[PDB]
Amino acid sequence: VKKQCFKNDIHKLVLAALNRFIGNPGIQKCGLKVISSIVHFPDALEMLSLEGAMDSVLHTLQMYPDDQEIQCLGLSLIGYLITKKNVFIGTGHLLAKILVSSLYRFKDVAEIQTKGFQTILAILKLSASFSKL
Amino acid sequence: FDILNSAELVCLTRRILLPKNVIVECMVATHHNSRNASIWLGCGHTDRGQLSFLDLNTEGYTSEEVADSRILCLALVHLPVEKESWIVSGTQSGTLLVINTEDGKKRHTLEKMTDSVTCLYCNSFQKN
Repeated sequence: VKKQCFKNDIHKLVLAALNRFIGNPGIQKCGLKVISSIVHFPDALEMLSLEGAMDSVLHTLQMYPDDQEIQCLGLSLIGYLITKKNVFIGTGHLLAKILVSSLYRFKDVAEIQTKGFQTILAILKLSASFSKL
Repeated sequence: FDILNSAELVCLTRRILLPKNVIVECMVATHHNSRNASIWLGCGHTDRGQLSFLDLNTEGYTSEEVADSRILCLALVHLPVEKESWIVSGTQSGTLLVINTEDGKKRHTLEKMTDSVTCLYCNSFQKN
């Protein structure tokens, strides 16, 4: 059933819906939740990386600094869909900027900090140069 | 007058627009100074390396997908013996493809390096 759903181009449709429509934050929360459910599917990673979902997630985090649920879902997601290509040859400055900004703005929220630090550890597992950034 | 009062307008000889939505990362020039003025481009708009050929005198763009990972850098090697010309590619996976500048069916890989090949600069000291 999951393979059939994936073959139905669910990822492309949901990414287009949440990327083309940057307003109406409710659809953004729904899209982040749907992607979060998508990622742990058996074949999710390769198509998600090919479609370029990571840029959409980063843009969503940029346009919604103050919302809590969007930030939590995005910070949990970023570590999930991060690949070596996204931090290729040591380049990952928008990643560090967004992660530090999100963690600093919400310092007391335990869940946001936990997700952000798990994401940061996952990123550091790939490339050690990121720490410098 | 202010638009015409510029050196950018005098010394910008040609301007070529590539096909829609292509991300080319590296370029080299087919420069034997007498063979064929043209450009080799390494596309990166997809995670499967494409080598494209740009004929300058006709603005002809012909792409070809040959690499599993995106091409990072390109280099042109010219061996004077037998008038040999080749072009070598460097892929993100680590491979190193070599295809003839003239012949199109001379694909042959080389040692698969540990990681990505970020430079392929070629020069002679004597020996190339």
